Amino acid sequence: ATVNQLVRKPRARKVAKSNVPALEACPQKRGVCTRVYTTTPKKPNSALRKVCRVRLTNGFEVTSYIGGEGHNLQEHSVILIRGGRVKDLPGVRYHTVRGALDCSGVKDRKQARSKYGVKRPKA
Amino acid sequence: VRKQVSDGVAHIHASFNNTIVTITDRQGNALGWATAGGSGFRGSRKSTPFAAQVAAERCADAVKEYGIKNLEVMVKGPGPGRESTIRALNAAGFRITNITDVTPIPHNGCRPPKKRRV
Amino acid sequence: ARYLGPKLKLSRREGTDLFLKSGVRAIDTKCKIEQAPGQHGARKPRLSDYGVQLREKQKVRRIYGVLERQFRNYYKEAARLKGNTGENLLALLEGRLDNVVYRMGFGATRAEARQLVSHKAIMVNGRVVNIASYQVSPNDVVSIREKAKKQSRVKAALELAEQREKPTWLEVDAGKMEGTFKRKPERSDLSADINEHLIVELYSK
RNA sequence: UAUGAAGAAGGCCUUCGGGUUGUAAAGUACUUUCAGCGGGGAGGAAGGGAGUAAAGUUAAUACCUUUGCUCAUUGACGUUACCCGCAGAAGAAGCACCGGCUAACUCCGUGCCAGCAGCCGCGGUAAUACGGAGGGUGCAAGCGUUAAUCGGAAUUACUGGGC
Ligand SMILES: [Mg+2]
Ligand SMILES: [Mg+2]
Ligand SMILES: [Mg+2]
Ligand SMILES: [Mg+2]
Ligand SMILES: [Mg+2]
Ligand SMILES: [Mg+2]
Repeated sequence: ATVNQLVRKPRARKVAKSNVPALEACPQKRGVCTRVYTTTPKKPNSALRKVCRVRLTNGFEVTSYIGGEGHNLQEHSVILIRGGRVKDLPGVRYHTVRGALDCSGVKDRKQARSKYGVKRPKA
Repeated sequence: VRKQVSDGVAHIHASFNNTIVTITDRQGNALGWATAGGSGFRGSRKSTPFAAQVAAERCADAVKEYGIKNLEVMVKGPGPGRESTIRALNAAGFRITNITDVTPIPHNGCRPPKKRRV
Repeated sequence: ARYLGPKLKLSRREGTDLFLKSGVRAIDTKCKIEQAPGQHGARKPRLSDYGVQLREKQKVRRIYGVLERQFRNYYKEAARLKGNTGENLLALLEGRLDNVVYRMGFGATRAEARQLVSHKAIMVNGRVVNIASYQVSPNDVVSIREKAKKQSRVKAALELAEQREKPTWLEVDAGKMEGTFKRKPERSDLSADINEHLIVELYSK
């Protein structure tokens, strides 16, 4: 409060921590799927959410979510992951980019197609 | 071959002997007209308020030629027909927006004709 | 870079008809005014606050076919320029070559007059300009290209120009097929239904 | 580009009467930007060289060097900037969103399933929130997602906070 006290100890600019530390301030990072399994959502919801454990190039080991219906993913699959946490899945902070590398596009996608790596359907 | 237009204006020449109904656009270009004399009425019949209404019925043409719909109303002249004609426009399916009198009233201008001693 | 869909849909949308289509055939006949498009259009939509601001901005843009990116650059210039920004922005939009040609009477529609500019049919001060976004400067003389005059569409557009109260700041020439952009336009001449202060706040958010 | 209304059909909804797509289309006039092709055509170009004649410069003004001039000059881009003719709408529109925030909605499918999800949260059999359809909103040769910086954040407050 007092200016003399503030002169003695100046204001300290707090550093804001990222929500995606494993990305190291990079938009996407490629990785290898260490494990494919299923997990359960939080409290107000009930489903069988599809998640994957993936080892990134920088050594970080994290679990990423699959936002598309159906996936041809298994051991040693190379996927591209982006930021974005799952509200109902604690510890899941990344999404698998559908339609990139060895991750196929979502079948029958017609709306928000660019968000799932699905080529435009022929007229 | 012609053009179409809306938002017209109707000029009403209510003379003591005849009634002149002319529908025109905002810029004074005439679209159609009808008169009591041209509606089968001569002599006294050419001035009665009724016949003036009938003249409007004729003016109900130009519909396809010009979808005026809403139109302005200009009224000049003290002759009978300052009321009748106006109704006929409503009953014809038109939107009367404003009604104003445009009767020429000189401020002691030209000398008028002498009185009819009869 | 240009809208290519149906036009009466937008016209009935936003609401008040504002300088679209040839302008001869009655606008009401071609469509159904006072009814937004869509299956659910026949209802009263309780507009919001964001809603009103958005509609006005969208309306203004369509009247002059200016895309957001383009329109935003006009707003930045208008704020930079001295004076009241909203009228300055309106002046800049009216000063575009394609709009000026439409008001000069060489095009039936702003889109067609814009196409006339685009199709290399307009001469400015002895120099060929086919850019719709060209800024006309005061005292300039705009003259239809010799070859262009042979287009009968231009001739018919002149005829219709009579109905639109000839803009004061534009000296139109009939047979001379020329025009003199006397000076910048003023708020009064422009449609009084535009609330420029709404535009200023919306982009200043 | 304009005209173009049995508001064509078809699509979807339907209070089964209709509406909606949408004057959108088709059709009918009209025009040919650029891209197609063809034919012209600046500017970047200043230069030095060769000569000349005079001047300064000399023992000789030889040597030069300064003028002026004279002839011939050089462009990588480059089939240039641009101009002119050719033909025919012909060759050129997607993307995201429509539960609130936040502009923009129903129908079908599904039934705490599958799923969405920036926040609030949806879905458990009449889902404006998922999936599909129509329709609509935003932006546009780009639209979205993600990452990052500031803002909003008076939320480290000196301006500009509190105990
Ligand atoms: Mg652009
Ligand atoms: Mg070309
Ligand atoms: Mg809304
Ligand atoms: Mg961010
Ligand atoms: Mg602060
Ligand atoms: Mg406090």
